[PDB]
Amino acid sequence: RSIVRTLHQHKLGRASWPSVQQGLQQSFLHTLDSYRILQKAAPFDRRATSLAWHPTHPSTVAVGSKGGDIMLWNFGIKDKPTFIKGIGAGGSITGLKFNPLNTNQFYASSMEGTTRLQDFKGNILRVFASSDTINIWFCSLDVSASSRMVVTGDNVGNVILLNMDGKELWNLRMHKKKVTHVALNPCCDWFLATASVDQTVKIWDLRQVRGKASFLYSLPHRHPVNAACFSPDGARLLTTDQKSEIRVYSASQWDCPLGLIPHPHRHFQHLTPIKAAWHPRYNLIVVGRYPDPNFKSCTPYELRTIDVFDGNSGKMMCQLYDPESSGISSLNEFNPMGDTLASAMGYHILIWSQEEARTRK
Amino acid sequence: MSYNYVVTAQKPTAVNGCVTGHFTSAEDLNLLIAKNTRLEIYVVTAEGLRPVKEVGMYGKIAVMELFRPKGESKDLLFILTAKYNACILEYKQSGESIDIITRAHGNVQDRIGRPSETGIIGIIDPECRMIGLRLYDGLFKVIPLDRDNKELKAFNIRLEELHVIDVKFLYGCQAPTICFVYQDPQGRHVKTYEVSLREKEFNKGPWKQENVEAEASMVIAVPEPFGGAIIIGQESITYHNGDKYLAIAPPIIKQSTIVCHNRVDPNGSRYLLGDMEGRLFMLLLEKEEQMDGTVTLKDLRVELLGETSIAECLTYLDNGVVFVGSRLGDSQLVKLNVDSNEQGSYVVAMETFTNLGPIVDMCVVDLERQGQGQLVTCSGAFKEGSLRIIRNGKLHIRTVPLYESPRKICYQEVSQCFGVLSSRIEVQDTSGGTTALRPSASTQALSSSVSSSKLFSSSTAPHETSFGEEVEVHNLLIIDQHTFEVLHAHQFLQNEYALSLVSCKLGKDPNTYFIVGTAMVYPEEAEPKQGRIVVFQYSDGKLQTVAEKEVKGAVYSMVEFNGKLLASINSTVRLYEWTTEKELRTECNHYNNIMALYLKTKGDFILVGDLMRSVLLLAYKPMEGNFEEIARDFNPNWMSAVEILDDDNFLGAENAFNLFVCQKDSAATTDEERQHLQEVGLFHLGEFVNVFCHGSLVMQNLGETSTPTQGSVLFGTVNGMIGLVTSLSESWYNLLLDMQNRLNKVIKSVGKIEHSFWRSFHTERKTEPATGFIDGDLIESFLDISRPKMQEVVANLQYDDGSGMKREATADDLIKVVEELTRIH
Repeated sequence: RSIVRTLHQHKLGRASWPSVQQGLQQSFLHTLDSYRILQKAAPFDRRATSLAWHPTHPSTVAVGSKGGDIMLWNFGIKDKPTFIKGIGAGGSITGLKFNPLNTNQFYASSMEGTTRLQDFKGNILRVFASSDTINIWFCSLDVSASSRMVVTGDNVGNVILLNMDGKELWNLRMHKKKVTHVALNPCCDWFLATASVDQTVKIWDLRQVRGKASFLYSLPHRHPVNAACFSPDGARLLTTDQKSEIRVYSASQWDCPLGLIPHPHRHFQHLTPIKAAWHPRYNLIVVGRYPDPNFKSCTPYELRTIDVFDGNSGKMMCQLYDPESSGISSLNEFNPMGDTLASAMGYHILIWSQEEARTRK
Repeated sequence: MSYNYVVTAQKPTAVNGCVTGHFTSAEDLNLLIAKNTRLEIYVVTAEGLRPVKEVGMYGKIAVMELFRPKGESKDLLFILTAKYNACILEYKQSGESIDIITRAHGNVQDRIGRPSETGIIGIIDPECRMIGLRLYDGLFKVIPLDRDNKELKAFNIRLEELHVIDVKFLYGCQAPTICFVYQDPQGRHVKTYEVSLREKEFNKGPWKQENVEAEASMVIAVPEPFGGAIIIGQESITYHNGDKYLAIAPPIIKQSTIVCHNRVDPNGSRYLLGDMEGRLFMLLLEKEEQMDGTVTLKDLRVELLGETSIAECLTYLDNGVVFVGSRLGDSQLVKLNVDSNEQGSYVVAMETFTNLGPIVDMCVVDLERQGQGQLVTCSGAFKEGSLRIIRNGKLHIRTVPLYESPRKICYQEVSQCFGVLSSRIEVQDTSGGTTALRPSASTQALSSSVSSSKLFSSSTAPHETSFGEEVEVHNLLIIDQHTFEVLHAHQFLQNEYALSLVSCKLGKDPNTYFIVGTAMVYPEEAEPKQGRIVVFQYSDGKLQTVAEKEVKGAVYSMVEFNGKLLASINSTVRLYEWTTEKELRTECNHYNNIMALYLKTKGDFILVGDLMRSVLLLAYKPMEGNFEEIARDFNPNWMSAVEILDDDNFLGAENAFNLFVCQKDSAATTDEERQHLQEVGLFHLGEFVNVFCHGSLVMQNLGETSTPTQGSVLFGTVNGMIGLVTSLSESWYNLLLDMQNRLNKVIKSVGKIEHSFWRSFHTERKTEPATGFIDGDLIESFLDISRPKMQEVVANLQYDDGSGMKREATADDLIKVVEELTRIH
């Protein structure tokens, strides 16, 4: 629809903002087909399990491993990135988000059973909770700043909710088994999402409920769930299973779904579980693929690659692939800016940014 | 450190809405008009329009509907703002005092939801049993019109139909019943539902879903005696009522989309329809009697009455007179005659009302007197298009009709003329190329020069073109600064769009050139892959092509930069020098952009506005001949315009109708932190800014410094609003903020909207209070309240007059302050 004419029409007031968003979605996809040149790579030891972006800065990123080993890395700096090690055997970090206040801090959840807040120089500022008995540990974690709340999930079915200064008035059990992911809305403050191996995903109202499954809404599934992530706008919930499915539930009547995006991301023991994600400034979805000979493929060619779908339609729009990275992209995360992508594969960190330009004298 | 003051120089003139009724009294026929923050109330008279009231609202009016609940002697008014403030208002007049009473008010915002693509829709049941709103997809919001619903509480009903195009309540239903058109994978359909308040749910409608034309676009609910519903499309008109179906397909309507409707006859026998080409039709319903005394539809006919300005909205007024409310051109009052005139038209214009919008571009020129700046805008669009020349003394506006779309303007003093890009629509002829649909400036110029350029016509894989496609013909017009006559018109190649223009001198060359950026436009390309920079010289009454530069993309921007030319081509920024041999030569390039759309410069510094990477602060380095990335605003913002206030302050406007101001990080201790721009000012303006420019329209008070405000940046908007942004000291900022808070404690807000809420920065991503910007309109509103109200406003107010110690402020002190502020525009 040759954008510039539509931009002029929008300057005339003729064309509406969403039409512009649609055209520029098309443009971003068009240039995303030129990310194919893999810019950068970065290794370290045992598998990757959690990923996070420095929100304000584009080129800095944090990542958490299988062995409690955290890394913080900036691009275009060449100053040999920042590292911190851990026990290395049974201390698998599993949740990692920056501090909204002091970007040189980070929260963390560990297989050891200690929800902590800790600096990138090693000093532990505070432990927030603890199991105090092994075979019961934490798996998931997330944070909200507008309300200044922290939330974290277990391997048994109980979720914990803390304030930024302690003051725990929560820790009722919500599910029967492990809670893989859990998340808060950024544009509201007081409805919550949680996902579980019980084949159900539950939407809470953290201020009203106290009665051990006096919840707000419950959405079922056929299989377990590996992730339940909200939108930036707040009105669209994404849900991603373990066998072959993606579901989109809306603000309007959480129960029924709008659309199913079928795509295989099958679970496995030693593999890192897969986590679909939004793109912050469009209505896109980005996912990693894991072929399945039993899935009814529409395409005759089934390769492991990063797929990019549209949210409110159902079908795909782009596919990223690059040899020398024929591993399986467990984690994929875009920037909050919209100009960069990071991928965490087993024992590998990949950067897919846009390629060659012309030159100056 | 950045503290700003924003003020209206000319309020917006475009009409966003218009309705007729009996609102100010039962006997009067009133017309109420909405201009984006302003509500105008007129009485329709035999001679024209009588102004009765003008008010400002703290909000963008999105819905304006009159209604009369049972027991009310005259209509009430329902209004919804863009920030979802809902209110029911009543007009009250006694003597010379006119007041708008708040009968009901409330915030109907949902905590979550995506606002819909087809925008806000609001409808009222004909029996005033409820209000219905389409705000979010998947829901139909119902506000029961009980007198006790003073908080305007509402309930949501699920809609299975997610993409609603239009909806209306039907007549002749025992319960409120909606009929609406929606689109789904099976096609487009029309469906109805009864509305049950007890269940707060839909029940099965009185007639089944029907298929309609694939481009059915509007629904009209027909009053008794007809009943039923009209479905309006692009090529057909249909009527549905139970077992009744009646369709006509008059070819006359196919040429242009019908876009607005208003009921003319109280019994529904006639309606008027206006299209995007200004054609005005009458649609007539022929009656059929029935044995039981009921009336059914016999037939449908369409009758072309004539041509008007491109209508945003229509209202049949009285005495064969219609008001045509336009946003793209001047509004009008027109007369409808039963017999046609000499040219075959039944339409006669009675009155015209100025619309400056859309203001796509402008410049400032000392047209009449040195130091007395006037603004020259490219105004309007298609056959309504014009140039407008605005000066103060409230203001005088000269109009130069173009009858086509102007795009950009520059001034070239040495030739004493202006260059203006323009474009017109043409449609395919019978056997040949294309033919224009009307005369325009580019077809009525004094002289013309077609482009003989063949820079890439050779060695370029041609792209075919099919029949039926209309084409745009772009031109560069050379316009006399004194007479505004079309001195020359240079037409570019077929499918070549001229997009940008600058007049400037470069290097050591004493000639002055017109520089044009272009793009080859084809419908199916996701991005342009070809463009030119073209250097023209004007001499002997004609444009001569001096030089060209071919590029593999659209030349979105060009700017003169320290005797060099900076240009933005698709993903590249390139700096060219003008050589002694009259050629452009690359000095340096910067690549870290997606699309560099807006450019401004100041000294050796460069402000870059990105499509999606909002802004970048660069410095040119002459001793290295290259670019350095100085800093960036790391917050994403979809820009629409930018301006440099000074070396340290950077102005931005964004697509959510807000302004912001960025600064360098004063508290930066590292190069990394130094690289971060800080958004230090935020303001919900409520308008879409297309252009900033340095200049002023006030007579300059030579030796004007040592003043309450610093700097002057004007901006132009789609709605024709003109505004000024200026800087303030810290003390003045604190004073004005205190004053605004106190006024908000004293001023009665229509609909009970808090000023802080209205001016609060608001997007779908984040909500935060405003900072660093004063709303000068609010400040100026102090001067119109009574003196006791002023005294209360300034009661117990500590104030430092001039230079000295602080003391109690009197009303006259603030009158003096605000009067001084008013003279800056």
